[PDB]
Amino acid sequence: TTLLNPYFGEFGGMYVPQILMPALNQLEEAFVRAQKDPEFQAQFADLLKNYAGRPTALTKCQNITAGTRTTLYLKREDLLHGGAHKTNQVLGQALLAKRMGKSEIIAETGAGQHGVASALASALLGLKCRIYMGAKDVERQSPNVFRMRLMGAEVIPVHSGSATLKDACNEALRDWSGSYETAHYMLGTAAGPHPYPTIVREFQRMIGEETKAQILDKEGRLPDAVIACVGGGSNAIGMFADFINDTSVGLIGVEPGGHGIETGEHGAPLKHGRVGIYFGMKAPMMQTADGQIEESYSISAGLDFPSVGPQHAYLNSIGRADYVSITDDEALEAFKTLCRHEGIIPALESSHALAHALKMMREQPEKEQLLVVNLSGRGDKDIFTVHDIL
Amino acid sequence: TTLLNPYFGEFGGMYVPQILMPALNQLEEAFVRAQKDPEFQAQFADLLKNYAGRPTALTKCQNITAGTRTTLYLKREDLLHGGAHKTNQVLGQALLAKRMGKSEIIAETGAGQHGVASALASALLGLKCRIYMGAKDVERQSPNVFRMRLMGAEVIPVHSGSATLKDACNEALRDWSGSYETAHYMLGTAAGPHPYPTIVREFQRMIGEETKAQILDKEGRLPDAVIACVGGGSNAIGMFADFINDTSVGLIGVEPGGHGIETGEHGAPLKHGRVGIYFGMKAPMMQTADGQIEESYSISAGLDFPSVGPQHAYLNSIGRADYVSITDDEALEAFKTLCRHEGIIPALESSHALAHALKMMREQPEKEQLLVVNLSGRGDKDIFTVHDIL
Amino acid sequence: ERYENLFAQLNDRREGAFVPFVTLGDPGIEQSLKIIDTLIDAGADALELGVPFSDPLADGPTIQNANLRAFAAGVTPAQCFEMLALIREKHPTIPIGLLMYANLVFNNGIDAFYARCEQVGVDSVLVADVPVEESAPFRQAALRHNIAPIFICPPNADDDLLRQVASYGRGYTYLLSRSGVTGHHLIEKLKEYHAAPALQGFGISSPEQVSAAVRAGAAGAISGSAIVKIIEKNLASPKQMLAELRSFVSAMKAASR
Amino acid sequence: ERYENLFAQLNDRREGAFVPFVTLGDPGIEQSLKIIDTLIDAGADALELGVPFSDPLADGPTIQNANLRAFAAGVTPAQCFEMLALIREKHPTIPIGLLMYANLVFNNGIDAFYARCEQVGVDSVLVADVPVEESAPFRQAALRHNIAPIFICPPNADDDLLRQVASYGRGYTYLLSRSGVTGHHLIEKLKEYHAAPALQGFGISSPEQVSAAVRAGAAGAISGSAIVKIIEKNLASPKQMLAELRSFVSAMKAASR
Ligand SMILES: Cc1ncc(COP(=O)(O)O)c(CN[C@@H](CO)C(=O)O)c1O
Ligand SMILES: Cc1ncc(COP(=O)(O)O)c(CN[C@@H](CO)C(=O)O)c1O
Ligand SMILES: O=P(O)(O)OCCNS(=O)(=O)c1ccc2ccccc2c1
Ligand SMILES: O=P(O)(O)OCCNS(=O)(=O)c1ccc2ccccc2c1
Ligand code: NA
Ligand code: NA
Repeated sequence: TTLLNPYFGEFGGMYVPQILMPALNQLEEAFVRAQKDPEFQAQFADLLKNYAGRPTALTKCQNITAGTRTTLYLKREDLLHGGAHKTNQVLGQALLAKRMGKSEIIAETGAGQHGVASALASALLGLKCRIYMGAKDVERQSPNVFRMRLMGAEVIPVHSGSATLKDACNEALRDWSGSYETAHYMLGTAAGPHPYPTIVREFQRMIGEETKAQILDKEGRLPDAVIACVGGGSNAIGMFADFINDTSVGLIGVEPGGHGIETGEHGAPLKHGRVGIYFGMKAPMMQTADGQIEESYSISAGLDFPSVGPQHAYLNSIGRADYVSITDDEALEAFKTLCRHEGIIPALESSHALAHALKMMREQPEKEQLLVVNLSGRGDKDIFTVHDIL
Repeated sequence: TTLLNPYFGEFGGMYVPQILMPALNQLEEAFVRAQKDPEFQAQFADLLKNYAGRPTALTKCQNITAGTRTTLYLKREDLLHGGAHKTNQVLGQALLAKRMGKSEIIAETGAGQHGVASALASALLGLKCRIYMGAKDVERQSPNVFRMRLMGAEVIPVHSGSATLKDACNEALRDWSGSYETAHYMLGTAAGPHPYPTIVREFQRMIGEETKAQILDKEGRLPDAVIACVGGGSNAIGMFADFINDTSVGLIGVEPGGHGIETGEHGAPLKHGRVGIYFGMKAPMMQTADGQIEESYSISAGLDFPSVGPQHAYLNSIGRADYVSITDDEALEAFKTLCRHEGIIPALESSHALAHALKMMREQPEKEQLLVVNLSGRGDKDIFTVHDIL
Repeated sequence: ERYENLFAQLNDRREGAFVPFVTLGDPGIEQSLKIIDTLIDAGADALELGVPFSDPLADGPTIQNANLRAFAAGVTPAQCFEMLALIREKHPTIPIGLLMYANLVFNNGIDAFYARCEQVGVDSVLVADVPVEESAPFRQAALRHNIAPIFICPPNADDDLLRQVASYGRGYTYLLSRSGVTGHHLIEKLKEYHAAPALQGFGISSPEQVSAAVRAGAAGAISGSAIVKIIEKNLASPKQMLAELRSFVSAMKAASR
Repeated sequence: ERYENLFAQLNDRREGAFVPFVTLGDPGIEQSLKIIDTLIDAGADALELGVPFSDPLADGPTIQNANLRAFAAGVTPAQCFEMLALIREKHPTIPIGLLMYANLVFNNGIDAFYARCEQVGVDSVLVADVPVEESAPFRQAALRHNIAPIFICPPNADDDLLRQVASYGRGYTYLLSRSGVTGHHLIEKLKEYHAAPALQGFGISSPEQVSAAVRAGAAGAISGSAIVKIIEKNLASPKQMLAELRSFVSAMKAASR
């Protein structure tokens, strides 16, 4: 039995070895208690405000929408300490770990952004941080690896499997299965076994809460739609959460289309994958006809999680949220356009969300619409990639 | 005649060719008028808040001062859009250019940070931006050069002289001397001919204004001292300005000591140079016994301006502000310490200010003192440099 | 069925059961079939066979590499079931248990998976990443097809869990020797709750451990990594591999008598 | 003194003055001294000599490289003054003007600088980066040492500036041909205000420009880059350099008669 529902419709659950259930139960109880603790909320708010830099701005594009009836705002998570939305929830999870009396932190990372977030939070809060990262990713993310070590984190390459994110995810769970007594697993997205999809959403919810307050102040009404890229689902559910009960507000998630859905080289399991059971949850995923887990391809390393958060699969199933895909080329064009017309360098992940907003605008230029794109992170990290391609 | 005093004691002035005086007079008049225009102030405030991300946090270090009676706060300019304080004043100068009816922007840059700031502001406000950069710096700052071009800016290598900042400064003035009718020169620091030292200070003054409000709210009193690195003097005068009349508040500027003052390889003209006349102003500078202008050496590319703002030389002369130096090694240690104990990666420039604060703390650990260090920028840009050295 | 008979027989001889584990298809289909026959001829009372999976998040480096080697041979679930049918056609009484990961069971339908197990002659299925909390559909499908659903009793298991494991489990109760991945009081309470005979697993790699488990009250012991290690260090020597496996298994089984 | 005599003499011949500019020490001390002698022998009425400076922010690429070449030869201000003394010892009447940048004048004391100019025989000093607004100490020191402080009259100069330039200037008034760096109505008003004779500079590189300036009312014309260009394209040919410089200067001066 659990205190909270581990499922979102048919999606979710706690598919982990029996030995790990006590850890999940403990975490769920610690989370529920923390959520009712004014002292915990105050500490979390203080860190978000005075350390991370919240609230983040809501920027109105004044050039990219010229000639159309689209008004576009960008929620500036690129300005959060660390350069991405990842920082929000790691601060919350780090506080939870300390609440349970844990002194060690285990984290997985692909692009390394969550790894950096985990390392900075651990350095600030005095936690021993060890990070698992696929060997292939370590090779492609030397900068982030060095930042993690500079901040005192221990980076561990994972050579098993495909040597990428999913493999790092496995190693994290393997480690935790025998160290949960003193170590907390700081999962980086709104996926994995319950209570993680729930915890990550609640610790990223301020994105949507701020956006709502800011858009009401600036436009006097709610947006017609909020748009966010979907790798694992954390930045998107963070933006969506506070708007779920506002039926008039569209919720659009953008998965990576890679070289094109028809090529099979993409990372869009929600709309083009098949439901399976892996990484502790029942959710749509990238898998072979036999049931072997595959990797997600995208020009952006951050949209590499081969599955998707269960709440997104649920929101899609009931028609509350709509999911689409954007290709490498579409994301690249959005990246270049924002740089040149707004002076903001977006993360390639976030560029997928922007690319879809641009499409909504361009396809029907005379359609009056108020859109908000969650700019999940800055793209200084993608400068070289964009450079080599161009 | 001028509307404002071009001098700070004996320092400052307008030492430019006769042909450029009309441009300086026009700029001074446009500035004075803009400062009395509620509409201009509102536009500037809107950009600072909704585009750049002001106000920036004032972060209390909770680990680096343990065991001492020093309480240290960091003014987080590293969280400003662009990653450094440079963004504040470029937004103001870009608005001034438009107020005068100018459509083109000329800028000089060494490390490239101001170049990036100028490019992003120009992209946002629809100004044609051309940036002069010493050929040597272009070679050492490929990332920033690409960011400038991505944002639509035209980067022009300067091969004359030593092919560095001072040479780029010359080229900018050469260009402006024959294009001031349609182009505005967006000087990057609180130096150069009047009215620039004044304009840059007023357009960076919010750093100190916010710090004062924030420290009063958090500690109920003013700091014992505010500390900032000094390259040209903009981030430091931005922090100092609102505190100048608060006699109890110490103002400490930190120049780069390079390999050591005694080696001659440093960038500390205020305390170890000699007053001269160059770049349109009378100020202390790096120069040979004959009077030829030299370059400033520092591990940090940003503290490369071979002279210093006239207001700093004045504040030092009357004893209101104190200036010191910090070596490459001291800055490197401060950089590593902040990364590991606070989870913040500081710019190597800013690390010089932090290094001095650390010295004030360590030299007299039982001295009760409330210090604020201006963290002028983030150091993701210095990761490789710190890596190679280590 | 086969487990009930095995334990009844072993009990009559006052001996414990020794059950080795190997990955199907490691290092190849042919060599794996030969390895399995050697294990049986050496004294194996039952078998624990793993179907190669891309992400064995419950296994240590040893089994991880076993899965990798099998994938290098192109071993698939379909081929594993062909191997299983052949093994059963050759050995009619030895209990055969599969070590699965949930997605391979869920992939083509849970009910369909257990139906296939029943048709090739499999006796039990242990789904590594399915805790009692998510076990309903798996245990139900298992029972409908006369397959024993294997449950895990951790070392820090509370009374509540003990009762559930004892009531839902069949064939044998898996007694975890420790936390982590592959590489006395609980035993008594399991018997009190009429749980399926207990088999201790994880870390068992020596004869004395097999004797200790039996004396503790367990019906036997399972050994995997220790077995797989013999395979991984004799790849270039097929014959010696079988010879060493035989000596190992014969030594472990002797400890159970 | 020398300027007043030169213009008085030129006026009596109804001819304009041709004043070439070169960087002292470019491409070397010896060749520079020879270049200067050739200019004088070719018809130069006066000279404009630049002291190599690290940051000539008022000069275009041509002069920029002239300064660079001089620095390559290790030319310093001290050596420039030695050259100047020698030049004056050889040529007693030709007006000699220096093109300076403020720091070189301020370096060892402004008064001291003009005193040195007077002792070696220099006639005027133009400080490129000192506008009328900052000229007080420079013009005062110049006058105390009988040195003519050269002021710049831009093409878009207002009446206020015209009056200041006419009152503060001596020797000759510098008439800028355009804005930017090195590479009729104002003339009349200057005469109305008793300003020193006007010399047009910047962009003057052809004989007809020299004739146009004189007919416009100017007392003469200055040419720099055009002169320096002849030097920069004959480095490997010292003799031809002097030969080409002579032909150029003789042609320019002829246009002034
Ligand atoms: C800026 C930005 N925007 C979007 C995402 C995608 O994840 P999300 O869907 O959880 O929000 C990431 C994730 N990055 C993951 C996986 O690579 C990490 O380990 O750093 C990101 O860094
Ligand atoms: C983060 C940071 N902190 C400090 C400074 C020094 O200048 P300041 O003294 O004007 O504040 C710089 C300057 N950078 C100059 C000179 O290299 C540029 O052209 O980008 C900076 O980028
Ligand atoms: O000697 P070893 O390798 O340590 O352990 C033997 C494991 N083989 S096994 O019995 O097939 C096996 C494998 C993984 C499991 C996950 C969690 C519940 C139980 C499990 C049983
Ligand atoms: O043919 P050129 O090179 O275009 O121009 C000749 C310049 N030589 S000069 O007269 O020594 C000279 C040089 C620079 C100046 C800066 C601004 C005021 C006037 C100046 C006079
Ligand atoms: Na995904
Ligand atoms: Na300096």
